[PDB]
Amino acid sequence: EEYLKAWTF
Amino acid sequence: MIQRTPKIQVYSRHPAENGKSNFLNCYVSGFHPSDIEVDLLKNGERIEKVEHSDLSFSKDWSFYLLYYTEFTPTEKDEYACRVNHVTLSQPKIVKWDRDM
Amino acid sequence: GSHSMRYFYTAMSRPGRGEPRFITVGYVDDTLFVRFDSDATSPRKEPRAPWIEQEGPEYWDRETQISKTNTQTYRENLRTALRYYNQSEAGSHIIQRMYGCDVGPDGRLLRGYDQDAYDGKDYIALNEDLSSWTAADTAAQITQRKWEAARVAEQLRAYLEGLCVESLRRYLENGKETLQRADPPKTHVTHHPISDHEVTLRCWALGFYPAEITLTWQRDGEDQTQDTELVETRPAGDRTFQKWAAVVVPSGEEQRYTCHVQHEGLPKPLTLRWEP
Repeated sequence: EEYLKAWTF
Repeated sequence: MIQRTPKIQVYSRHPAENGKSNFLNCYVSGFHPSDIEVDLLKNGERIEKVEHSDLSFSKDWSFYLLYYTEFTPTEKDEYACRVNHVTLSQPKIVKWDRDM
Repeated sequence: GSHSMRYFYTAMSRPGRGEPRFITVGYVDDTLFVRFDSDATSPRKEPRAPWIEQEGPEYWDRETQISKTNTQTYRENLRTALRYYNQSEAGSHIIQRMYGCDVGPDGRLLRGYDQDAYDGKDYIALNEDLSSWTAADTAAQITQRKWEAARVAEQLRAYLEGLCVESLRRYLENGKETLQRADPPKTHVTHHPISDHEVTLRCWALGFYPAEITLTWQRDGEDQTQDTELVETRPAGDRTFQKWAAVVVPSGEEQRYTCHVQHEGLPKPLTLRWEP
């Protein structure tokens, strides 16, 4: 299972 | 920017045995960028409908793919992988050799 | 055994040819279990292992959403990366991410990961402490500052020690017939005369899982690192892996050489010779 969020650079 | 040239291996899933059905594999690895053209050849000619693994990469970020097709090896039928990538000025041909 | 779960993202821009392709693949050890491709007919997270098919419709919906949202995220990242490096919008570029967790035999977090690369080069990495970052350059420090401001490591840390290990524990139990079975290599030494004066001894290992393996040649009990040709471990296509090590030896001297194999599926390491 992946994590909900990713954040931009 | 920086580019890495594919490593190439042609081999069978199982030890080769004439008249015995098998899989011909071409494993390309260590390459960057990801775009690559790989053909499996039978007596010089492109085998149709070859399948491939999903794009992944190693810890050094270099990509790798497996291309594969069903085959029945024989005494005289020659087999090869043909590979092109931005790093290569010409397509690279690598012959299948049952001892490699 | 010890185990790992990894997600691998590749985002590849292709000016003139549509929006950047986004691919995700998930692994437990050397077994792919899930995939996503933005270039698919109706892109979604797809099962690639029988033990994941188990998970219900909500799993598949929630995971697909994550991947559709991350497609947009990594497309922004690529645009931003252009600016940070003062690059033209005509060239094609690649962002990769790896992230996941290792667990020990009792299934406790051994360590977590979160790493990005730009064009095959290190960009930013979460450090092993799960609290701080390493930026490879001044471009990547802008991201670090943004991520520090937004308390990103804290969020990754909750994930890595929480859901990352919980799900891998569940995957391992469901897929235990394969994920927790090590298959030992099938080994043999072949003999190929080169000339009157020289022969190749080739030490094979076939049919092994997981991919990790050590294959070495010794001459009179001394390691032959410089004198061995060692191929990269390659997949067979049936979950298993292959490898060989080769030595060129003088004629008549084949019995001074021994092949040594170490693999998880082997209770003790092996020693093989050319057996004519």
